Amino acid sequence: GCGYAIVCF
Amino acid sequence: GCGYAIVCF
Amino acid sequence: GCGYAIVCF
Amino acid sequence: GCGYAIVCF
Amino acid sequence: MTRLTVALSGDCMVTRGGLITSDPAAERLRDLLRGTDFAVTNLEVVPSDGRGHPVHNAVGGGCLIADSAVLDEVTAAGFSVLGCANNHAMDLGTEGVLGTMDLLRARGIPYAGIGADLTGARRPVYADRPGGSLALLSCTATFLPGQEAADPSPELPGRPGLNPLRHTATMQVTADQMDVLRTIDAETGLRARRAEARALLGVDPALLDRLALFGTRFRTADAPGFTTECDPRDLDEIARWVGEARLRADLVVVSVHSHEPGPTPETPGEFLRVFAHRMIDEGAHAVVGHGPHFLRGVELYRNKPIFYSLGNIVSQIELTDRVSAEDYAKVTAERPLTPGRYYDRLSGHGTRLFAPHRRYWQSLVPVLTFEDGTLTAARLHPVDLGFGRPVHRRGRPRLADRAEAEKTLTDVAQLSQPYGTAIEVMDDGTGELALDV
Amino acid sequence: MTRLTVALSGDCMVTRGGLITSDPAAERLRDLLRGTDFAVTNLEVVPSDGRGHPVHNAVGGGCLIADSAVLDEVTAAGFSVLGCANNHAMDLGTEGVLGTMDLLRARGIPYAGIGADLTGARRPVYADRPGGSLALLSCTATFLPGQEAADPSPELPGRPGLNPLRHTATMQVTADQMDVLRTIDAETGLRARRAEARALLGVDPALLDRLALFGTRFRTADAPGFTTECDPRDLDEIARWVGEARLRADLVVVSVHSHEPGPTPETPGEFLRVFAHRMIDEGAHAVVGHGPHFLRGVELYRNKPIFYSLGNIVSQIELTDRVSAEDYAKVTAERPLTPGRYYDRLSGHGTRLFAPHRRYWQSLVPVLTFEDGTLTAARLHPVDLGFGRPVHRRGRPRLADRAEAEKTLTDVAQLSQPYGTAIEVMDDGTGELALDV
Amino acid sequence: MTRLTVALSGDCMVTRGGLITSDPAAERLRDLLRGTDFAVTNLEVVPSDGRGHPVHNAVGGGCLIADSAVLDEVTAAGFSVLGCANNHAMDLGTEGVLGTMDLLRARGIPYAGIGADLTGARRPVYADRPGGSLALLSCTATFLPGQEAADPSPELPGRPGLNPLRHTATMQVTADQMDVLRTIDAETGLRARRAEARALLGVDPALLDRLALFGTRFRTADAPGFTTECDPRDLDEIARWVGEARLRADLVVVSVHSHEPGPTPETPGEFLRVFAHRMIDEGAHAVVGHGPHFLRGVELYRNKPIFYSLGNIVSQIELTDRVSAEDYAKVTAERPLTPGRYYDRLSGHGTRLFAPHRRYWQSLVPVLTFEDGTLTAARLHPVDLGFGRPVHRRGRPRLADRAEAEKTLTDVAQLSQPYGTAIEVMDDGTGELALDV
Ligand SMILES: [Ca+2]
Ligand SMILES: [Ca+2]
Ligand SMILES: [Ca+2]
Repeated sequence: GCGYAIVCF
Repeated sequence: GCGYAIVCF
Repeated sequence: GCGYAIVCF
Repeated sequence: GCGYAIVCF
Repeated sequence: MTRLTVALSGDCMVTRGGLITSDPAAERLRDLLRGTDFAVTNLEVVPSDGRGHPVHNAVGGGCLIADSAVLDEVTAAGFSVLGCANNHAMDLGTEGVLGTMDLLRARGIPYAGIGADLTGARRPVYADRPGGSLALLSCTATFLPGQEAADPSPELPGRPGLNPLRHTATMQVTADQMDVLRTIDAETGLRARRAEARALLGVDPALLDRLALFGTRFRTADAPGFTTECDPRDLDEIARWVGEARLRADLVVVSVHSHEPGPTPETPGEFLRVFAHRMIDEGAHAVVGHGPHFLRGVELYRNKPIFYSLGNIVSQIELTDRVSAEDYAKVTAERPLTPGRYYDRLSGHGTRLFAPHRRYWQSLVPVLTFEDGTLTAARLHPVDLGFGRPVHRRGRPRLADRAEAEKTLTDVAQLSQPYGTAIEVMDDGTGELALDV
Repeated sequence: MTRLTVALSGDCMVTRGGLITSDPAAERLRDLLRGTDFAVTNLEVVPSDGRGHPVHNAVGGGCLIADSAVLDEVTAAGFSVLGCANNHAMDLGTEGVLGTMDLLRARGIPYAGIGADLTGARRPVYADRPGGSLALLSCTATFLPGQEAADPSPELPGRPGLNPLRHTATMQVTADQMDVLRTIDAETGLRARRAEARALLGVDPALLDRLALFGTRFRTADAPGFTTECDPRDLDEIARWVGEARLRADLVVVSVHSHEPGPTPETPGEFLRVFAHRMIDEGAHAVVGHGPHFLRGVELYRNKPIFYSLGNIVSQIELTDRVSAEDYAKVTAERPLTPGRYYDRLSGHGTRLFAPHRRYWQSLVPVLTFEDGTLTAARLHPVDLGFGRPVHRRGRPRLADRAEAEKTLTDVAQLSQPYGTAIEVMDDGTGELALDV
Repeated sequence: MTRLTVALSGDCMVTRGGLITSDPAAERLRDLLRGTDFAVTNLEVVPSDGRGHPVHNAVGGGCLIADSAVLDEVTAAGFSVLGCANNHAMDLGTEGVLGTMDLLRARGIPYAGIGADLTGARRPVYADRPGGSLALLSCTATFLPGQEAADPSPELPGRPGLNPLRHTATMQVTADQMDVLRTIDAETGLRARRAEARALLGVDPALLDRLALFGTRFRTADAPGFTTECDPRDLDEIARWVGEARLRADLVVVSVHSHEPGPTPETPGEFLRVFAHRMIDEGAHAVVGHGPHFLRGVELYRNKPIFYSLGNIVSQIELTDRVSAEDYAKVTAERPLTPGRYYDRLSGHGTRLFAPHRRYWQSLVPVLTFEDGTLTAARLHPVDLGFGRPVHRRGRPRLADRAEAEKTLTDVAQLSQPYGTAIEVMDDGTGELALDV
């Protein structure tokens, strides 16, 4: 659920 | 809730 | 339950 | 959760 | 291909055990009911283990509440699909109808007509057997306003209740009669007491050439008359669910509770006939009616039967052990009353209400045979409820003997004659409808 | 010897927090309420944590349900004794009124007018302070039939509900007008549809020279007219409990909810005046009325005050967050509605209902002083509810400024003039009744 | 007339007590928050007494669960209205978010962004004070698919969850680049594995000159590029509720959680800017953003402020005592790990993730002043989260000293320069936006 950013820490 | 019949026993 | 007044808002 | 088949009805 | 049998019946007002006596005519009624694929009746009683509170239902004849053990009598007798929308299902309020749903589901009894919200009350119930499926829908045109179920909103839940078939009555009056009504409205001061509602709403809610006075609709017509018409929302909504049930079962049965009389006590309300035609137009295979506690006519419409009233299949009102305080108050007494004494006084010691008249103690159990949706047979089994017997014995059903079955079949034929219905009669007093198929 | 002060107020329709704003005129209202021994208001809203189901109350203007946190706003503002019998306490049914009793008792708020049965709804509540005690009784003449509480029978429980003050209205008509009514009854076919009830009851329930047609009472009189009269059972029962409360408290206050109009919207129903006189005859020290949402006159009867209507002390109907599905259906919409949009459409975008008129946004808080049961002072504090302000701000109460307080005191004087009531006026716009003591 | 102050802040990732230390700069932050009418923060942690089960949220950095006692730290610090829609509110599933709602309501804390169904998650919450009311709406563009709440159907309940702001990303590619993509689709055999879906749906779901390959949208364009756009349903639905809140409160604040980066990490997604403009177009007085854990620019749009990211107001991820088994598995260990050791290994003993960079430990608390809905002041208070301090002390907020407050205010000015925003700077390092009013 974090398609292009890859990381959503 | 028994307008014209009056009685709905 | 509001016979002659019709409206009892 | 159905990557290449697309449909898993 | 598919061959299914359906037994129909009227009001099941059961309040005691031993519903099927050792009388061979009563055991043969159970054999008849058990031998069908589906047996439908209208549960005209609140089975209860104690949940809820009695509502004031003076107009319905008082509260009709019984030990939940009567449900075992209903199933053991052969009934297998229950219609619950009537003017007594809400006798214990919203909590009572939630308790009824719990009791029926714990016993595995399919039911329709009541629910936790309006949609649930409108839904069909699907009864599946090895031979096929039947969808039952149940509605009522007789109930206290507000008892209808309600659907939820985004912010509030629904309201448990019954599936309603509302209707309006309009009085047709001459123009000169209309002028006197408005004159009475103005001259008594009644019109003056609506002055506040005129300011708040911006209109006089009594001027619609319609007119609404005394909580009744009046319309100018060339000759006086009386009209009834179904609520368009209820008619379209019930018809919508009938079309849904048609896709998911072989047979669709619509059971409608209606006390309302036509021009004569034996004729149904005009709105009820429009309702029944619409149900068959939408795909129903049968319409079973009840309410009046006596029989009404039978109509064949597009080769499907309409039973406007099957009366009572069980009648034990006077044997109930649960009488509410408001019910007790309707009988003036110099000492506190026991239930049986209360009912004796209410009927004037048996000289009024239902006991004196035979029409309230004859019944009919139709058994319909369908083959791939086509009606191929409609047998008629007259039922005797014991007119003139002691109060503790009358009301239990048994197959009527030859002589009384013949008189009941004659009544049904006479009540159905205005609809063009013909009946063949067997030597034992049972009969069957003449079909066009 | 004993000196006690009582603040009275009308409908408390609170649905939001921050009831007392930072306006100094609003904080002074709280100071006034907190400074009395007892402060009475009518809880015209169902506080709820979720228990119950919405009832159909279209005639009452829809459901009036709020977060139970509004009860903290009521007590923090200074109100200390709550009357709950009105036409909205049953908006969530029997389960809702049981939830209200639970919420009030958990917060230690004394209340009257509702109960788990009829006796509990009729009982007074006793509020004790170091200076003395006040007994509050609360009843309502406006409610949906069936919402009244019921007492238990030997076999069934009671029914939770409100304390009722029922009443009947009779239309007086000339003999020639009566003949046309019976003619309409016969010629429309209406009389024919009562044929079954005639056989079951033994009488025609429409012939009482009384007469009951269209659910309304008609009587032959020399001139047309309109009468109202209290139900004798309710009048005698409420009076019975008033005499009981007189023995167990210094002050007895009767709070009665009544929307019913007299010949004019500002006059009370004739039955309500008979009720109020009876309450003082039985020993009540004050009768506080509410319902119409505007002010009515004040009467001094046997040196005790009758406030026929104190209007609204809090008016936040249009800010409720809980709108039922049946309420939503009264507004035809091309898309699902949010609560605020629903209320905007219902009032025609503010052009009708209560918003356009100033009478619905002025109020009055009387403060009565008693010395050993004798009324020694009756101060009048006009209250402003913010007419013409945005919907999210109007309805919160504050002590009216000098100019608007004077106009409100003039209204009260004019509305009370037919009863012979005189008012002294202070320089700030507050006043007090002229007493005979 | 009406004058109200609102404090805004970013992610509140609190997992320990003693949130406000004895440092005078930290106590002055509490004084600042307590001194406003409303103080808003984003609860970026699941407070829990044990209800629910951990979900797999590797992409969000693992589970963020804390003792429910941290809610007392949040309120004691001065925060009074909570936004809960983010990518961690569902860390304990549907049962966890129902437990959070229970905990917040038992403590009387107003919240928005989550609910038992979609409508409840979309609703504003109304916080009322003596000076006025604030409506808070809370949404999130970052969350695991399926975590959004769902509304009920006639037959099934809704689903508890968050208020979603969904969005789609489209890759613009040249026609020659598009031909290679379809070539790869055919030649790898990928197109062959959609043969069943082609027969069932009747179409190839990859041919829309759009195109959907590898779960990504591709479009032919003259030059390569990257676009984002809000889901029209979510944008219209959230805007609908904003217009509703505008009618029932003085101030409407929209809090949106969004990790998504623009062309640069410091710029917001293009869809987020369209969202914020729409919110103010619909009547919102402020849009507060969070997610990235660092600051983003500030934009003044139609004289209302948009804070695209206020970063972290509390940052105690590495101090959580509740690490799930799936979280532990992301660190290869020769022995079972304790939580602190797990976080030390996850960050490479402090050499990666958030600890090495100062942008993740500076924050900003704006304090807005409104007068009858018009922004009259927007003070900026830089906040220090203790960069370079031991792990058990960094993450607690305090008002930054003069030197570091100035550097933070410089960052904000540089990040806001592309929007034309200017800042006045005080001698203590605090500042305020230059307004057009
Ligand atoms: Ca019935
Ligand atoms: Ca009222
Ligand atoms: Ca986040």
